Amino acid sequence: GLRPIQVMPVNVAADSAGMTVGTHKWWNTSSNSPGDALLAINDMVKGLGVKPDYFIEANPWETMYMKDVNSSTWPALMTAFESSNKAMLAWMRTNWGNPNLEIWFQGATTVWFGVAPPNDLNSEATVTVRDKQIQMATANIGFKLGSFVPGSNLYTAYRNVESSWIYYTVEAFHATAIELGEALALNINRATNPPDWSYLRPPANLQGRKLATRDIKMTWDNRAGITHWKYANRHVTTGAEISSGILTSPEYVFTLNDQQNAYNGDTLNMSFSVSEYAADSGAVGASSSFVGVVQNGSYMQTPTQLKAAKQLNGDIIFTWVGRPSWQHFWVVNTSVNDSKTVIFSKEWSSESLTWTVAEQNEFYGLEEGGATHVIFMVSEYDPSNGLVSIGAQVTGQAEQP
Amino acid sequence: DAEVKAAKLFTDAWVTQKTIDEGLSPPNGFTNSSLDSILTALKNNNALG
Amino acid sequence: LTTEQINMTKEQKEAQRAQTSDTRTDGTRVAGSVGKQKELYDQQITSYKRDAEVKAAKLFTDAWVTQKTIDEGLSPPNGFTNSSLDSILTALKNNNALG
Amino acid sequence: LTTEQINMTKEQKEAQRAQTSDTRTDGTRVAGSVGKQKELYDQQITSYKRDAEVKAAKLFTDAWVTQKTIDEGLSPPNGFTNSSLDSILTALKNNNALG
Repeated sequence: GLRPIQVMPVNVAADSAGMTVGTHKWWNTSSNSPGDALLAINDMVKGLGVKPDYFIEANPWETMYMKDVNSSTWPALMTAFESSNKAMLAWMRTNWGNPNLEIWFQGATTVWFGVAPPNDLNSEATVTVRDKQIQMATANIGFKLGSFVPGSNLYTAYRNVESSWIYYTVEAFHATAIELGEALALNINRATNPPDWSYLRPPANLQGRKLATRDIKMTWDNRAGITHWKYANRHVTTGAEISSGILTSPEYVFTLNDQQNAYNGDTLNMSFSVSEYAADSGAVGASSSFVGVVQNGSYMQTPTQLKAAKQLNGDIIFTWVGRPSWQHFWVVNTSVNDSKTVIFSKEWSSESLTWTVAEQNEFYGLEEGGATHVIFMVSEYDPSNGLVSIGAQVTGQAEQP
Repeated sequence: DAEVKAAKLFTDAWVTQKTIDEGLSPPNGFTNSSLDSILTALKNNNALG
Repeated sequence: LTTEQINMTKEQKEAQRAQTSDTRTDGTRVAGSVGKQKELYDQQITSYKRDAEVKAAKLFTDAWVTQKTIDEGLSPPNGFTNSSLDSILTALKNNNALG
Repeated sequence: LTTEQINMTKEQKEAQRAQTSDTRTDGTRVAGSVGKQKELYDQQITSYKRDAEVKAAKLFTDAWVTQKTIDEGLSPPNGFTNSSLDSILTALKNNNALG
């Protein structure tokens, strides 16, 4: 309700400054005192003539600093972040003359890289910072949560550069300012009701396995209360997005046909990202990205000379040649009426396997003669690690006796 | 159109084997059941039935 | 009417910008008729490259079939095995909505 | 309206600059419709050169198959061996998304 002239904002930002670490020091950790960056502006603040009323904090440089360092130092920085902010608030609570000076926090932001970019490691790092300022604004007096940048979990809200997306858009600041200004005037704190994507968390682990077939399957652990996930598969080198969607199961498969569309052949490298998706509201949380080389057992030897023979009685015997010193072969059997139903999948310790006609009639529901066409796959197996080498496939009919 | 003409070479190399090596088991994709799905689709696609 | 001609001039500028540039004035990628036309060229370019490979492979496979019919008993290449053809056959049914 | 015509004149200049030059006024490479058109010519030029080679090779391989059918027992060239054909067969499946 006040006049627009009666409100006067000022700029006190310092380039890449941090209360604990940064190019410009805002607070001193050796002894509790303002840093050189903060000491360079305290003179003009006192000479302004009006005591400060609201202090706005947007994004400490510690979030960018923790991107490179190991995760073991992350809890250490959080302790220093809390101590410095509490000490800084008490210093200017009395020096600047405002007995009810308040600090308002703005939600932390992540970093992207490229066109249709996957979220960088800052997504896993800013969450700790994000899950740090919330309790400072709801379990403590003196610190408040101002607002969040709209579309923070979305890459489009930043869009400031073609690669290494860091800064925001022109409309992002205006969108943030109107929400931030409303909280200041109405004294409403955002820490009471964090947004939906705040509760969503990135998956703990993300890795890919190449099966006996040249396809690659992505695996990540499930979370209680989560039923959907959103994935994003992109080109390894050019970075162009390949496929994306919503997954109701915490697994994804990269078939051979898709690989032969993006490239001229199947590849071992992969750049994959996935995040938990809330189907009730459509909110998207932090995304975990996996790049490099998928898990594989290419150091092993593939089986060779796969032949299938049907005997006079009716049973089918499968034979192959391989490495006797590594006599461990995982065998997968598939039906012919549908090419996806598994007959059996077991570890084998011989170069030959017999499929008795008794169970052939059992699986297909037949009464006599067994199966004539059988889908068979054998691959050298490693009991120590569980890795599966590229196996040789013999499919369908067996040779007549 | 590029895929079908490419597949011509592979199936050509098989039919020449069948006529000279009679007794070779045809692939499961050429079985009686497999062709039925294609035949039913063609009648439905072209409003033949 | 002068105000209306402002919008037409801006739109005709985008049509000119469609050439020599893949992004509009605001920065978004062109996706209209010109954008669809470019995609057709990309498919045609790949088609021409793919068409040269298949006809080149005709000579090599021709030299093999003539050997098989006169030198019966020669072992066919693993690429012509029963299992190898199954992947191609399954793809064709799925690609052409046959199944 | 005069201000709007400034942008159109600049954009039409780029279309003119697309000819006789591969870079715009600012120096970036042209990538629009004209840029895509040039790439199609490059593929076609290679296609014409490649098409002349394959038909020329037809005569040489024709003179060999006629020898094999009448002089059975002649050893086929190493380029027609079982191992040599496998690389071609694997490429065709990967190029056409058959596998």
